[PDB]
Amino acid sequence: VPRGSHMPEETQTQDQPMEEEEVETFAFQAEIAQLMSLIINTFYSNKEIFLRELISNSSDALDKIRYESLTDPSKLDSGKELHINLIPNKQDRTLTIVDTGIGMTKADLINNLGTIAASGTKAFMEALQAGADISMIGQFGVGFYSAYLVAEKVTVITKHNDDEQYAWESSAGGSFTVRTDTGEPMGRGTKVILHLKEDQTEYLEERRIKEIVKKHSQFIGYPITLFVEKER
Ligand SMILES: [Mg+2]
Ligand SMILES: [Mg+2]
Repeated sequence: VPRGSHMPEETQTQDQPMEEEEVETFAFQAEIAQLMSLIINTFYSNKEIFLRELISNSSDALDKIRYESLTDPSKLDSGKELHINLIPNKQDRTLTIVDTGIGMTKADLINNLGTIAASGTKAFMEALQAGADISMIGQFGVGFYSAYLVAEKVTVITKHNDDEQYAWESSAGGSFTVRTDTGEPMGRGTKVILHLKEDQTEYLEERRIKEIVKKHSQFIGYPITLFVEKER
C-alpha cells in the first residue's frame, strides 16, 4: 500500500512503558506539626528570612561535597559546579532554590524533614509565644519549616549519589509524602519548590529577591545566580 507522505499522528512513536512510582505517607512528629501550624497561621513581620534558611541549607549541603571528598575522592571527579540557582516562575507562582549539594536519600527525607523531633522545637514555640522574632528559627534546629511563612505547598526533589531521585511534598495539615521520582533527572543535589501564597508573590520579583539575598545571605561561600525570565 504505497505511501509518499505520512501525517504526524501516523508516525507518532508508541509511548515508553508507564512507570510506577511508589508513594508513602508519613505524619509529622507532633511538635513539628504544631510548629508548622503556628508558622502558617500567625502573622510575622519579617517573613523574608525563609530564603536565608533555605540558602543556608544549600550552603551546608555544598560544604559536605568538599568534605566527603576526604573519605571518597571520587567526588573530585564530578564536573558539576558547586552553586545555588534561584528560579522564580511568575506563570506558576513558584520560587525554586536549586543546589548541587550532596542531596538526600529516601531515608534522609523521611528522618530529616519531618518524622524526628528537633530538641529545640518546644523551646522555640515558647519563644514565639513570648514574642520572639521568627528570624530566630535557625538557631533552634527547625529552619526548613520557615518555608511555610510564604509557601502553601513545598515540593523537594533530591538526588544523592547513594540513592535514586525522590520527591518529598507537604501542604502541611499534619502529613507529608515521599515518592520515587522517575521524571526529569536533576543530577546530584536538591531543588526546593515553593508554591507561594497569594499575598507573598513579591518573592517572584527580581529586585525583592536581590534585596533579601544581600540583606541576609552574603557569606554563602558559593556562587548564587538568579534566573530572570525575560519579559515578553
Ligand atoms: Mg494524541
Ligand atoms: Mg538549616
